[PDB]
Amino acid sequence: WRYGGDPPWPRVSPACAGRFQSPVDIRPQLAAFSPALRPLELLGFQLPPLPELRLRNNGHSVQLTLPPGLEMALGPGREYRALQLHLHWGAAGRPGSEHTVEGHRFPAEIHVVHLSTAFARVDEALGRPGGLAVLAAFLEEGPEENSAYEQLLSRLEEIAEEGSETQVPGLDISALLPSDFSRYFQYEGSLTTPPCAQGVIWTVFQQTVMLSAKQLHTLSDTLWGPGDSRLQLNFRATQPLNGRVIEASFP
Amino acid sequence: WRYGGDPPWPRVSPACAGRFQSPVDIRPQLAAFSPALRPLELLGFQLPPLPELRLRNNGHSVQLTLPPGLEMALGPGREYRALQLHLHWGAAGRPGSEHTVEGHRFPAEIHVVHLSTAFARVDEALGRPGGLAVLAAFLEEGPEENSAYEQLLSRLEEIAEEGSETQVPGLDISALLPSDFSRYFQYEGSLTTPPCAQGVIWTVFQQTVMLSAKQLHTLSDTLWGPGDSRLQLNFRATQPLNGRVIEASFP
Ligand SMILES: COC(=O)c1cc(S(N)(=O)=O)c(SC2CCCCC2)cc1Cl
Ligand SMILES: COC(=O)c1cc(S(N)(=O)=O)c(SC2CCCCC2)cc1Cl
Ligand SMILES: [Zn+2]
Ligand SMILES: [Zn+2]
Repeated sequence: WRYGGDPPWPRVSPACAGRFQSPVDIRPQLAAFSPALRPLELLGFQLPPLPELRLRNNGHSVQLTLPPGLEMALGPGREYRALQLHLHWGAAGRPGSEHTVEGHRFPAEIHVVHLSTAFARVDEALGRPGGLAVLAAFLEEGPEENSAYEQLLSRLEEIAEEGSETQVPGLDISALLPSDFSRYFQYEGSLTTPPCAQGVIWTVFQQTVMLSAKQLHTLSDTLWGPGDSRLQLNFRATQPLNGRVIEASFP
Repeated sequence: WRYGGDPPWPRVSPACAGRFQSPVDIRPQLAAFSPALRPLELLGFQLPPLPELRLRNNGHSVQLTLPPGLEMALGPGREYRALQLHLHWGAAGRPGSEHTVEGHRFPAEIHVVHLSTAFARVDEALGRPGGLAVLAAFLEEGPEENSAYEQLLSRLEEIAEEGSETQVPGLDISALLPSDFSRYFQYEGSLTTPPCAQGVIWTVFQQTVMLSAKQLHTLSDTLWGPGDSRLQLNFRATQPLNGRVIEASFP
């Protein structure tokens, strides 16, 4: 499968034609305040430099494979383990976040994909309720260089080639996310890539993460994709809520 | 395992010492109002008189096998098929509901047990989040004979003996349930019988169903359990929430 160009995605996976797909346009006015939604809890995210992690240009994103041991709770009894993180970005003067807020697209978005601790394998969790959970944060232009992000953005040149990978030192994975783990939107949707399986819990942080203009440019301008062509605008079109209600952890 | 003795239930099934067990004490003023909680949808529950349904004294409860085609939705895309229903009750002048409200135990309780349609088999769904969903209603004493419950209660005498069973005409299963499908409590817990699997979504109707005194006496007084003892007080003690917030569909 390619971005914005054949193949139909439903030719690749019927699930890409489901009624309850991601990403979505978040309208904070229409979100349901749900006080049951407690602050997210992360254990094991502060990684030592060794062992190193695989950072890959899979020709769709830059993917960082996460080691065993990264535990994430959405709340009492809702336990997950981190598998990987990847990013969605645009191009020079074109934003590329997947989620939008009242129609506004942010420059980029980080996703940390997690597997429910009721499942041994991703293939058993796909399409099952709460089988996968994604933590998503918007990236916005800031005045300072983000030094958490610099550790990965500095390695992109090594993996410019489509299908290329490198080993990078472990780092504080939680430092790539906002500091506010209490304020977020939550909804049930899908993977935004084939196979677009449903039953995914999306948590979208209200607080954004700041990258320098230079970092956003390194993200959007270094990697190559399928087809002597730049890896850019790697986001799926907004999908209708189709009657789903987005919950907010805050009034 | 019998009810009200040994073997301690952990010594039958370590799962019963899980951290997120059922039933629980509902305290409506600590419940979180969650406007995302939509009215329950129950299609296919109005059964014709044939085929007949298996009704069973299994020594723990009376259990009605439900046919295929009873479809239930907790939310958009979040669908279930009914498997069976059974009851929990007390004895002469003693209540036997499983769930309590502010400490109050009701005369009896009906459980309608469903399988998520993301799972082909019950055994795949046990322990998976949202794999099983139970609809629970409290049975309270009313002036009138409940004609929906009379179809089952009139048949208890035929199956009075542990392990005996009978065939009963199709009935409207939805007629055993309260009037307002928009008003309920919901939390995630467990089976209240071994193997005490967690990941069960419990939906407890705010409104109660009314049975006559005669009918409740028939329920608690007709059936024989393990050994030569009466099948009575077939409810599990209430369990700690351990941080779980009970949600409410109504303010
Ligand atoms: C540009 O989009 C992506 O490259 C991408 C985006 C996602 S997402 N946005 O989280 O759905 C996943 S997640 C999924 C892929 C299939 C197997 C489990 C992990 C994997 C990937 Cl590879
Ligand atoms: C007195 O309790 C019961 O008789 C009972 C109570 C339940 S409950 N309250 O729904 O957990 C189930 S459900 C379950 C048991 C075996 C696995 C699938 C269905 C089955 C039964 Cl048989
Ligand atoms: Zn993604
Ligand atoms: Zn039960």
